[PDB]
Amino acid sequence: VFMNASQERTTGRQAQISNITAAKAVADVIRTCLGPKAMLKMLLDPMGGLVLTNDGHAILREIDVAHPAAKSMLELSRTQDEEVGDGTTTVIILAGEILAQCAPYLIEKNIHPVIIIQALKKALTDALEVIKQVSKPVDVENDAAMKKLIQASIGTKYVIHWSEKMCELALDAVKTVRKDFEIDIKRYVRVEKIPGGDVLDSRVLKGVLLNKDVVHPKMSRHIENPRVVLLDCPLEYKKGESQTNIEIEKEEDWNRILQIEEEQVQLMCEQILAVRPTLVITEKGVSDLAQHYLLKGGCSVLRRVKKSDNNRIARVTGATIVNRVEDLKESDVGTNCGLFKVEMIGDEYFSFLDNCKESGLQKACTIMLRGGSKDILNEIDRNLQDAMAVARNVMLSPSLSPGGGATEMAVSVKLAEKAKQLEGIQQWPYQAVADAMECIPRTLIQNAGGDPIRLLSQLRAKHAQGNFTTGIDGDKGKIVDMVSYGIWEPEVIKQQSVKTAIESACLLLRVDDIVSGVRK
Amino acid sequence: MNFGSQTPTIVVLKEGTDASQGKGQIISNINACVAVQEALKPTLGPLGSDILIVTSNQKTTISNDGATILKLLDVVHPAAKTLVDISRAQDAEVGDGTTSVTILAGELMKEAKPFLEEGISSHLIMKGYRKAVSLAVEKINELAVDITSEKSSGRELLERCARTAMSSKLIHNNADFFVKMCVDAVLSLDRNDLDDKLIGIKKIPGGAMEESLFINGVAFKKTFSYAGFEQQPKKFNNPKILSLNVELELKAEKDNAEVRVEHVEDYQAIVDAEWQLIFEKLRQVEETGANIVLSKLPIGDLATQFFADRNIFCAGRVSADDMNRVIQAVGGSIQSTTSDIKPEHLGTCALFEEMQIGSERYNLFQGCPQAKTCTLLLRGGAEQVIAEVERSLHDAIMIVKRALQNKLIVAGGGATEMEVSKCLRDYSKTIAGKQQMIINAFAKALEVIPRQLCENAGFDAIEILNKLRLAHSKGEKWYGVVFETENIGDNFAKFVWEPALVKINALNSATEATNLILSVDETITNK
Amino acid sequence: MSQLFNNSRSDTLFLGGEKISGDDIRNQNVLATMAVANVVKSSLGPVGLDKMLVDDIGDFTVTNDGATILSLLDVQHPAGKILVELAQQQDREIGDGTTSVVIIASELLKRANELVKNKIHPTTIITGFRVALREAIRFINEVLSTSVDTLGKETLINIAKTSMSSKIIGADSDFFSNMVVDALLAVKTQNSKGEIKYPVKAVNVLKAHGKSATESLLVPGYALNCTVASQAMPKRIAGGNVKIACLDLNLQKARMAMGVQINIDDPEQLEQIRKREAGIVLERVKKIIDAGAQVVLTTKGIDDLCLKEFVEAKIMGVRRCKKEDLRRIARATGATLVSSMSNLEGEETFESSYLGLCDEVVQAKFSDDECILIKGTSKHSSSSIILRGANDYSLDEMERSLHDSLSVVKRTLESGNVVPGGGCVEAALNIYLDNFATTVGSREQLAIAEFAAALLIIPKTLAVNAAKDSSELVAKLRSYHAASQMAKPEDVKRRSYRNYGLDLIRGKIVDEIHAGVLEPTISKVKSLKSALEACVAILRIDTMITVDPE
Amino acid sequence: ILAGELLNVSEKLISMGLSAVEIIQGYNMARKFTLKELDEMVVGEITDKND
Repeated sequence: VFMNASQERTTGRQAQISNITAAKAVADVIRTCLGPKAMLKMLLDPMGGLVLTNDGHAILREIDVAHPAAKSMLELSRTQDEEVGDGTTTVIILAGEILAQCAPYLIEKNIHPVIIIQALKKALTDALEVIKQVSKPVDVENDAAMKKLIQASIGTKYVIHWSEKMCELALDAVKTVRKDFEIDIKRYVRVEKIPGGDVLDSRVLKGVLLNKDVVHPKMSRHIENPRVVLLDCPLEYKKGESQTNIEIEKEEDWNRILQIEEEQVQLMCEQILAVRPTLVITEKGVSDLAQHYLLKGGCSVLRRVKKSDNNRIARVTGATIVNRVEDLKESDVGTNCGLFKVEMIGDEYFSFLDNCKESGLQKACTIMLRGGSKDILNEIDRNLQDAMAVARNVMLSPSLSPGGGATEMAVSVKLAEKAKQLEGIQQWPYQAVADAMECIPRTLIQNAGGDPIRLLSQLRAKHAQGNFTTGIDGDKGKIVDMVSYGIWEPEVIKQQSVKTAIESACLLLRVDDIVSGVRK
Repeated sequence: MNFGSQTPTIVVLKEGTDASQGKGQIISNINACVAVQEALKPTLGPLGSDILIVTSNQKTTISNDGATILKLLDVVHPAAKTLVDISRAQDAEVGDGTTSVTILAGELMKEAKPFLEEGISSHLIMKGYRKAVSLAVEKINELAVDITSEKSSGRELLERCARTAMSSKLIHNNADFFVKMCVDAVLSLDRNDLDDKLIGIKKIPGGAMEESLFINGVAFKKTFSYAGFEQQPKKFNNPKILSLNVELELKAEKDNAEVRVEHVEDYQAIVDAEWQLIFEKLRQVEETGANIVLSKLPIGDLATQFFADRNIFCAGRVSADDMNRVIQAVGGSIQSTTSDIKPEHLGTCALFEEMQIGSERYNLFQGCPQAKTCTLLLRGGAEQVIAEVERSLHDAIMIVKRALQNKLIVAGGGATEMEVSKCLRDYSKTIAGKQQMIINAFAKALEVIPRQLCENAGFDAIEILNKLRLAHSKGEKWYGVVFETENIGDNFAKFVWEPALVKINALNSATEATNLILSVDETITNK
Repeated sequence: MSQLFNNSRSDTLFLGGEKISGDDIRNQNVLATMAVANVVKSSLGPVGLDKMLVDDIGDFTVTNDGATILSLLDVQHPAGKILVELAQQQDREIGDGTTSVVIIASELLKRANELVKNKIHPTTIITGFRVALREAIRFINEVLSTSVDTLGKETLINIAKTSMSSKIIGADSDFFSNMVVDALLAVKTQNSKGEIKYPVKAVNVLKAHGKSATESLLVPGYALNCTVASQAMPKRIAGGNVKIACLDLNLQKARMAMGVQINIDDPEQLEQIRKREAGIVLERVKKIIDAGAQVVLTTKGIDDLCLKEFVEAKIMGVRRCKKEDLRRIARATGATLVSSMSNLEGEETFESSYLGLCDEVVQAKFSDDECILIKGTSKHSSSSIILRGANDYSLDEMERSLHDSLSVVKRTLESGNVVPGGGCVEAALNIYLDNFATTVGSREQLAIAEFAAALLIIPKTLAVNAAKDSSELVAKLRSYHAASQMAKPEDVKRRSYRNYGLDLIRGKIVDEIHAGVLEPTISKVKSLKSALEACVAILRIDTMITVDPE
Repeated sequence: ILAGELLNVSEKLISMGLSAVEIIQGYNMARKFTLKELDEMVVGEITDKND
């Protein structure tokens, strides 16, 4: 034997065929996950939980697929999520069909892959210009226009029944995080969920929702104007970096050691009372001795807080995190807090911090959600992340692309016209791209129960004469225009679907041989 | 809709079937033929070395030629079986150069290795070999000179051709006495009908090789020698040889015959009746005057007891292949009916003597000028030397066997392969195409036979080939390597000659064996 | 090609594995050579295709570089490790010709092994290779072409596109050509009293998957990958002359030296000693904030104790980063890297000369990753390249694709003489060595003639991966190069040929000057020298001895 | 070879939503037209079958 090698080596054309067949099976599972009528997929993790969703991102993430080429399709799920967050299912279905539809050849024609790759680069450039021409800009300051835009990703989810309520939650969440260009991030958006309740009763409340009850019974649970001060240091006695190792010669010295520990903590409490804060938040644990001197002055003590929540509290009340108690000043004390209350729920306590709402740092807010169970909460949270991500594209890119499969079909018509004018050796790889673009609107027909032969035939004919907004209706499975359909999708979602799918197909076409289990 | 649980995919081919396609499969098929060729490379040439092979039965067999070497080992890989078929086809048709055919068939695959690594598919490579093999055969017929043009003797023609096949064997030093045997063996056979079963050699353990003898008679050895033996004289003057296909026995191989006798007096008659039936056939043999009785089937005791008083020798249980060899030299043919035996069916000879060699007694027919058959009794220290000399004389008789049918003088010892290769290079210069590199590689592949001649001799093969191409520039023929004088020169003055069927069949078998494997790009093996 | 194994002799005994001698060793050396050779044959040339390797944990690696492929293959054969370490030596020194040196050295072993059976001695075979190599280098100096009458950077742009071929960036090589040339010219420095040298890896490679590869932005300055310590710090610095502080001193609560044991007889001293532990660190950060430093770089993590003053002073905090990355930041901005803060006097102080200067310091978020973009450096210019792709596995290939392009351009500006690529030199060295050795002849003529045909494996392999006819292209390369070797340097015509050929895209013979494919002369030299030592070391081995491990 | 390619060209037909019921009727009507056009293309009609 030699090294680590051989076993069964797959060489020749069958190595590329195995890469096309394996990658095609990835899009066949979520093939029914596209469209408003899309079904659901239940996943079983080794940890013992349950994941039920129609989003191809969460489906392909938990599923363990062992194969050199098929794993490359799994990585494309996080490409659409992390960059945008909407269209993860469309990219996998498109990239899965491109590899099969754009390169069936080399089984028959024996065309070299790089020759096909050179045609895919020119097809990607022309596909972007077609999308830019069919995209009509929309005003970002219109509240009525943003509601119908958020419902685009909602129409394919289960929250479409609440879509009238859901657009109210997504619009106020993105507008609050938006800072004046207009760069926002979801790290400050809270995913915290409330088990049980009515979905209509769920609302976005400014501030941070804490799960911890007040420490002492005499702590006021109702405050008109709370004043919040953040402390990273614990209120307990700090032992120090080096051991003290006090040598006690006389019996009076040992009692002074325990007496200073009470006075040393008291010294840190007197410096806090200078700004007389109504609510004191400590990142680490707190001693039961320090809470008394804080209660006498009106301060409130809370349980230890994680570092993630300390950043959101500082944004709501405008407070500045102060580690050193001696350096605490009135300038870093948070103000303009609307209400402080605690409501009783059987699972855990909940503490509410309301903002007075009236440029500066971006405000933070939490999204309260009332579901029917624990798993329903995780499904709507994934629906909100997909719906709120749509509002981020229109603000940075005011351009608005056609939805409902009209973007992919509009490109397929333009590629077929330029395929005969190009001629050359690249005409076959260039024309084959139009066949892979029409598979996405074809999926909408298969899920609706219509005839894709007669509908797609009239769709291409009415696309040239009628308008570029003609598309497939999800519910009725008929031929309608996106102008009267009332729902549109941003261009960033369509651009990421075309670019990621084509750039990933060129990677699998360059594979020659496959060797497994070389070493670790 | 599914039956239950999960359904795994069904593999097209049966589980355990090895199947691989592409250019990597042909390279694996060529390397299988080259690995087999590596064992037969040092065997080529008069200085070649023998190969010792032990099978799974621990049966020792030593053979220099590549025909028997490939028969001992069990070949598995399919492409390696192609070199075995050309070795057995060359052995049965001619029998000479069975090793050189494998060397040429494997060298063509070796020269095709750099062509397959290029963009040239194997279909265009076979076209160059099929075109070059047609011109190479026509060159041999043009270099053949008729022996009757010089009006030489026919006996000396077969002697020089027989000494060529004696090379690379153990006979090369002893060829003085041994060549004078096989040459006289083919002259006894009819020129119209030549048979390899009549020249069959018996294996006699012990003795010396130079102590062998050649007599136009035959030897049927012995089996039992029933009661009455060793009294009869083993030396006859002019005996009458008689052969019988009928078995002489008393109720032995005959089917069971139920005998029912209802009388006591009639029972005495049937007892003496069997004595009269057996002695009736024995009495009819004495009336013919036959001094030698032979039979294929065993001989009864009462038979030999009857001929014991008459000195007539009788030996049964002789194989059918030996009896068919006896009936040719004895004139008339076996009569299985004792009453139908006629005087003209009996044989004769000038002298008959039975002598014992190697603790075994053999009846030797002597003094038969009209005998059309022959026998060969070989001896030796080892029992493997006997099997080697027997196969050495077997391929040597095939030289003078094929020479009587067609008489053609063809050069040997690397002289023919170098002359044909240069004629192909001059023809390849006018091709101006893909076949130009293939014919030049085909002509270079024919040089492999002179390679092992110099490599096994200790001299460098680079300097010899350089002297050849400079010498072959001017018109020359029979020019080749000479081992005795250590200098390369004309082989026509060396008198070493070879038949034309060796070189013609070697080129056609090597091309046929090469184009067969190169045309297979995928190998499928089930089970 | 080895069958029946070998018969173990009882008269010859050695501890460990058996000893194999004779032609079986050289047959296994070529067999082990062709094993690693066939892997890089399909990956060579723009029409070539790379291979995939599984790490057994589910992760794979897709790269066209022959060095990484052979590095991931652990060869148990003793002579097989030479070709593996040959690829790691090729990209480390020259940085190009990694796939070619493996294929050239493989053909040298295949042809020489066939010559050993010809009875010519290996040292005579080695002598034939070294004498032919000495004259081959002299022919390389004759075909050198100095760049002249060229417009702008087109000389370096066309050469950089050659290394970009055969890799995923080859289709985008038109856009990536201007990014690589401008990257090495910004890091241009001076050393050896006037000699121009360039740093290796100085250009930062950031991996953010999204949008398209053609939209990758070239930052006019260095970029560092790190996350901000406190999210309350500003991510954008407005105004020019931004001061950057490069420091190796972390700000944290620290324990006193282990050789010190604190023993106190009074409880009253516990307040001042515990407070002074944090107060010693305050003296170092206080003088830095008063200097007006906008950005403070730190090699080690910083606790939240000292991050409070950075928020009030609007100073951006930094945590653990690569040590080699902070060196080029201080050199570009003018700052001086301080391993330990001290002055010649026994008193601590901070000088304004340790602060850098630039136009602005901004933190841009690419996908979910955040990185700092430093643009408009003062003292020395810098550059960075952010690679974008569909998945992280394509970005791993683009990194080695970009690193190989930086090594080719680096060797281009060191020697102005360049040679045409695309199998032009390998076809020219064949005919030059055919007329060679004809005067000496004798025995060495055969060993030298095989060395000329050994270089033909490179142009013939390129035509196989293109699914075209190789014999048609090889016959043309031998037609133009052969007749022009005897040309006399007047009446022109003649040598105007033989300078071009073997175009894999169109399958026709076209001029490489108008095509743009070129290769530095440094990549051609030292490639045959390293391939020769790999061939000489393996060919000289008659017997391999393996000892069983204890 | 012909029967294998008829299944390969049907890869696009089924992908477009064409049921296998109408596919059978497509090859049956095309096979009848193929056999009828083969007679007019024969220039090699020979009555000998002897020499």
